[PDB]
Amino acid sequence: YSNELKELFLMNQTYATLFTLTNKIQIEGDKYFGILTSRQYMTILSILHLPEEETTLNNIARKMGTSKQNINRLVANLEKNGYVDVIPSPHDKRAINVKVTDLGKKVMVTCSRTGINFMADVFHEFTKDELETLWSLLKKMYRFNGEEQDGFEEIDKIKSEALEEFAKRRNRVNKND
Amino acid sequence: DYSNELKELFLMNQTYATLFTLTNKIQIEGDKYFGILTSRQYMTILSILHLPEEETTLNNIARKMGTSKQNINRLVANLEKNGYVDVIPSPHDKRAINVKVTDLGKKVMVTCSRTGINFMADVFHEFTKDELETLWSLLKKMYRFNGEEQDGFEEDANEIDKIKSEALEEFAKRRNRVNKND
Ligand code: NA
Repeated sequence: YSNELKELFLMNQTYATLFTLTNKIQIEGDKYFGILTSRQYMTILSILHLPEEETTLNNIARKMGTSKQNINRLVANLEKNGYVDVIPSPHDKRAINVKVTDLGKKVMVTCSRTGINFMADVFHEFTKDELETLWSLLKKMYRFNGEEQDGFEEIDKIKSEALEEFAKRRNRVNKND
Repeated sequence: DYSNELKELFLMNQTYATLFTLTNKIQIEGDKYFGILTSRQYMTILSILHLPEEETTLNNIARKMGTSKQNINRLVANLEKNGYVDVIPSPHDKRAINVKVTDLGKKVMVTCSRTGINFMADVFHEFTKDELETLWSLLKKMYRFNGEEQDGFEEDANEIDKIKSEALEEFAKRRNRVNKND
């Protein structure tokens, strides 16, 4: 059974590493963002990526890979902080729609800029090839049970100083003293 | 002009997005498999069992889990209320604690570990050993982006009785998808 033991060990270690990595990346992302948590940020972004009419708890839950119950708690938190407004859905009386407010959008402009520095730092050791490989393997793991990911104008909004700072942080161009 | 930078940023955004939503799904799915613990509870108890008894401080457990002291304090308080751990003073520092897994905590972990093996088979059934080595390696690389490397569970490597042999047989059959038969 040595082949089986070695496969199991490798699976255990890959799982444990996924879990502790996401813990670390969550904590680190919260420090970068500063004014939102990573979970708040990703929930607002998920809402911005849906059509207003389709911003239901179920659709938001599917986009985030999580349960309706978790999105319900997150959305109530966003509403009490004044980041979203929650109205009844016009298609279904049991469902909701979520609109991002002016405050929400303001905080997202600030967090997106910081987000660009965070991506630069997190992936500075990766080639483009290795990122594509990582992304591909994470998508394969997603569909282990038969159900596939629902992933994520926008280009024109990124200003040239952000991309300049991104290039410098990613490439470690600076000759350190 | 910044087309290359935009491309790289987009790809990093998608990888991060996919990582986040994947671990959300794996957590919910792991909760369903284990049944009598959540995944977080399970991994916290396992982190405690990989540390020496005297070095089961909040800080050391946090470091093993890749999270904060405050998050471990809440997890450990939830485990204590459930009867899975006892919390006692650290003998080496008056401020610090130690955490001991109770007999009820050990029994629940034996049940969850067995289920754990079937979960691993299912989650990774499409992966070759080589893909797993590649994924693991790339996850370790991302971990150390800030200069701090992972403090992992790799000391698991360094007696197969009948019960273990049956668990390993079920593992191989699940992994190789001998059902979808009819
Ligand atoms: Na974004």
